[PDB]
Amino acid sequence: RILTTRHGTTTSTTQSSVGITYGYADADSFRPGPNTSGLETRVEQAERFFKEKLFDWTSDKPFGTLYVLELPKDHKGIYGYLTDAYTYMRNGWDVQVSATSTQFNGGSLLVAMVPELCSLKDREEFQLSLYPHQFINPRTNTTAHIQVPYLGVNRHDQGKRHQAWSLVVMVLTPLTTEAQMQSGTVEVYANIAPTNVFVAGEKPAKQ
Amino acid sequence: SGNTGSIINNYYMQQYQNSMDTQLGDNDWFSKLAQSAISGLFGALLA
Amino acid sequence: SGNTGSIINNYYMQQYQNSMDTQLGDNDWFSKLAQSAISGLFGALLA
Amino acid sequence: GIIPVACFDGYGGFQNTDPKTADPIYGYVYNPSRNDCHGRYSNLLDVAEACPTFLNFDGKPYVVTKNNGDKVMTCFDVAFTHKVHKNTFLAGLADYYAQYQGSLNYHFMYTGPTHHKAKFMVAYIPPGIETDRLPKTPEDAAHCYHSEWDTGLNSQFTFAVPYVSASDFSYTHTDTPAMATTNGWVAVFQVTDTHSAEAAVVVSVSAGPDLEFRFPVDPVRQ
Amino acid sequence: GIIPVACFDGYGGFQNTDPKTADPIYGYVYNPSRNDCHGRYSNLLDVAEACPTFLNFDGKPYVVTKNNGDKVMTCFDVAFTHKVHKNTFLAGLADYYAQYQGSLNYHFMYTGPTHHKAKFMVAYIPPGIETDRLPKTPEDAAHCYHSEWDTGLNSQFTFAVPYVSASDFSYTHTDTPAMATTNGWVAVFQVTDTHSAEAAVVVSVSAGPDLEFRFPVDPVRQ
Amino acid sequence: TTSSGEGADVVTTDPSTHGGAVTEKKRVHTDVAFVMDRFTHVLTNRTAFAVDLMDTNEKTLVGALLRAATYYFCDLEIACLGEHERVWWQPNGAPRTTTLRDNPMVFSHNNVTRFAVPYTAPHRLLSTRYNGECKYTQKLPSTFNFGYVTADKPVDVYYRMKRAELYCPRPLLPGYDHADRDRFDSPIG
Amino acid sequence: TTSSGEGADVVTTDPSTHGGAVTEKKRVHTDVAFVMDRFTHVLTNRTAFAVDLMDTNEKTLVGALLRAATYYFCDLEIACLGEHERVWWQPNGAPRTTTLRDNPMVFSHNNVTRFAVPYTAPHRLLSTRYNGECKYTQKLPSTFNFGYVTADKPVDVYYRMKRAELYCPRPLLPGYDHADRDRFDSPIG
Repeated sequence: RILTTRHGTTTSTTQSSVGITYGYADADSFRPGPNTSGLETRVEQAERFFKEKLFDWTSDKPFGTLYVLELPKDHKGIYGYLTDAYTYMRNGWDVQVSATSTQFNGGSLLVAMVPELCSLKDREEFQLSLYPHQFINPRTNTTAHIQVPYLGVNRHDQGKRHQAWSLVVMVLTPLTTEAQMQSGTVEVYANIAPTNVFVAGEKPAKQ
Repeated sequence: SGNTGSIINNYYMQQYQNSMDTQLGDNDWFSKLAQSAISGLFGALLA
Repeated sequence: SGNTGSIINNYYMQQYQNSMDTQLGDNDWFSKLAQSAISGLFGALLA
Repeated sequence: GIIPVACFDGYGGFQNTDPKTADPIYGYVYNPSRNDCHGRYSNLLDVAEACPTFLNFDGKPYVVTKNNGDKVMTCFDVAFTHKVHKNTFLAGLADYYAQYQGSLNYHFMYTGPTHHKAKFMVAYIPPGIETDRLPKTPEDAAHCYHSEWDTGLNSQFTFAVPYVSASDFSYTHTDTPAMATTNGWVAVFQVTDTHSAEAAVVVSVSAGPDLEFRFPVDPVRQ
Repeated sequence: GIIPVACFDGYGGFQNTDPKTADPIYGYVYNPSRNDCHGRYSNLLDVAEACPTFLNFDGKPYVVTKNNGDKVMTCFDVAFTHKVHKNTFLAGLADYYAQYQGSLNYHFMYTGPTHHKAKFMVAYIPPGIETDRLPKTPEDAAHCYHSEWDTGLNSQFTFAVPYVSASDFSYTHTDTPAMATTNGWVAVFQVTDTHSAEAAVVVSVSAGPDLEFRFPVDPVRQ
Repeated sequence: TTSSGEGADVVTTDPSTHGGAVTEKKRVHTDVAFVMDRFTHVLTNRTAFAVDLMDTNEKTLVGALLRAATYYFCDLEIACLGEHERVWWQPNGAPRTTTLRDNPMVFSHNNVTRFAVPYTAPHRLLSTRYNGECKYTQKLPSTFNFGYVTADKPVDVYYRMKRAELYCPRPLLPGYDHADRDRFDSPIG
Repeated sequence: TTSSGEGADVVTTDPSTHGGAVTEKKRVHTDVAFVMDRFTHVLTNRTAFAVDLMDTNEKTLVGALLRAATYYFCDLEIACLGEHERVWWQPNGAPRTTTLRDNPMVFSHNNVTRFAVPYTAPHRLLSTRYNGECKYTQKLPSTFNFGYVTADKPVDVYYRMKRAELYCPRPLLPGYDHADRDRFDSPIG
């Protein structure tokens, strides 16, 4: 089940892939709108992988433990420059999550993308599968690969400020290590890249 | 369309009764998602 | 014409509802003026 | 010359569900184009089918595998008001609609270690007329419409629960006086009683292809 | 035999914007012919496009060229409520309409002596998310969507201000709580700082080809 | 886009000059025939009155846009409100009388009285302003009206311009004053 | 019907696996356009109010299903009740004023006032929830509304979604609590 995803010069092989999970649309497809008057310009270089640790995942953590990750997040790359140079901006995310572990470990993650969450009520977690999602079972895959189009009330999300997508990872079942190999902690990384970025309304350079 | 219906038709012009839509030129998902389902039994069915 | 509209039509005859117009026989300007505008860039455009 | 007409009593009162539309104020508004606005769903049962949601087993969706006998990991009603369904999207959708028919689907995803192995069976018990019971061993549940699966490379197992009832539709809400279920039980036996140790089976539910709600209602809660 | 009919509640109240027309009194009036009555305008945006009106720079439409540094002859919001637009026909027309979209046009007519020469640049600053700023030198404003012109035989220069915003339409009136503009600034730098002496640049504004107002409103003033 | 401005030639450049396309919009709410066609409030608690159309408040949409035009043509629709039995309407040029008979008349229905007044004034066009020897180095004549309504009891009155045709544009001004702040800043619901 | 669950592939098996046929049903009452189209009660004894559609009670059918969706599009129909002479309606983005004139207005007929409000908000879609820097490790902006109604006297209010289009599903929850008994058990007429 090998799968190799490249964006820009960056690549990401994975041999435990269970397949891409498209959310809400088979493919992101921008169309020009009245609101930018055609001044918008696509930028090739923004579309690259960048990665960040989410959490160590121990057996100590019970059901329903959450780890949200607001997107876009602050970043040192070109994408983090465009939030400073250009005001209005548009992108559709492509996200991997990886929780490498011995297959003798037992447990499961529910990684999912929630559009525009302000808060997530305690009762509400069971419903979380309505959102685009995949499961991380150590006995099977160690890699999830969600892919979503830009979503929002506005065709161009304001730079910074509003965050359309948030990457939530829930501990669907507690980790178990009956082999007692330790193991123990299982680090969970994410490997995220923008797709089909567009920018409009350049603003004066800092300072 | 929706919970509306009459043998006749609305007295006022469509321009007055409802906001007009505009194409992006000078869609449904969960139907397709539900139709993507594989009810076919996995493995070698027998008997 | 104007903010009026119905699938049907006005019950009374046009002679009763509105004053009839008369031709001077036994027009619009600012449309033309706005259409006279020259958006074409002046001088030798380059790049 | 005036057209005769006769206004009637009992007609023309305000109705919150009437087909007829209201008289317009503004005209010629043009809404912004919604082209390429992804994710629209035209019917709630579609999202009910494509998006399974987890059951409430004492606050935790999974059932733990156990060493002591018992063997009945769960034994819950096929009724939307039951506490197990309380977090599910279907119970929340059918909290409003008055009646239904058609099969449910239950997804069982094993989650334990790859070396750990287990065998399970689920059984659907038709409504009684049952003095209790319900059967507490797999040998007893074998007689019922059941299915049985062992863990392997393919973790998930989808058991479909048939709609068997005397009436073409059955109430979603449970009537206050009842000493027995009107839609029947379902139970999820483990079948070997030697498990060192723990393991877990995530459980979820989603509407079947043929399920159908009818009559919206807006009950006062509580 | 009488036709049944049901009068409804909530209908038939007096409405000041209703499509339906009133019952006639007189008939067969014949209005005098209006042939060869010149100057009719069928739409207000036409007169808004063909007839630019002057801006209010402290009571005087022109900006004076100046010797001391500064260089920012003007730096005003692209918003109709701004004091600069206060005398303009567009601010007075959009005082009524609730929303708009589309580009504005600003005309800059140099008025100084034929031997006097100058160079200017205008720049459009997108809405922020700006801690201020705004840039006070041309080198700083160069990064922004700008244009630059020097005086010559052809005096007038027409700079078009793009409609760049997240929403398809944007309010004409400014909401009471705001610490920053929602439609962005525009600024008109001189670019040499040696001008003996005076000179002046008349400024005016007129709606662009694609500008569009929507929703008439009649706000109570004050 | 340099061009001589002295000739007062029309110039309208789209952002295309900077590479941004802009499709033409077909505006409808800016249209005269659509905007002017509304029941503007004009006057309160008044019995007899001339149906002069300049009685409209100048801050209202219809009145302001009406004063944005020098000449105008309109069929009219009057709508009285408030308790009254009936409303008479004398066509333009009819002699004034304290009593009325046989002149066109409308009884109220649920304290509302709507009816359509045909354009009546002899002039081929009315005007919002009239230079009658009012020369200055720094009022409209009575013939400019649609009639003369009288009500049995004092009533609120509404006018609704129909088939409106405005001629020869005149300035619009915003009604609001900016006070100390150069940006007016107003509340929005 | 074993299948990998990690890929979150949709799976829907009918009882055919056990030899029982099940014909597809063509559900209509589950349909969005049909369900959302009703006069949900929203608020009582209130004069002026914004026509924010999130004022709907969350336990009502329309409000709950409305919160089951992240984005939505609706023409609207308002129906006021209770004694009042008239109801004004300011379109979205119009400045607030204590007095009102010439703004669209409807007199009551038998103490009921129904009228259709066109979708007005500039955004191509509204949303029931909006992540405006509300990050957390554990309110919607004013532009999201259909207008601003004011009544002459306080009135009950109803909203009726029209041409409803819900986007991006969100969780529904039952309102009832089971208390001591795991099965909720409720009375039926």
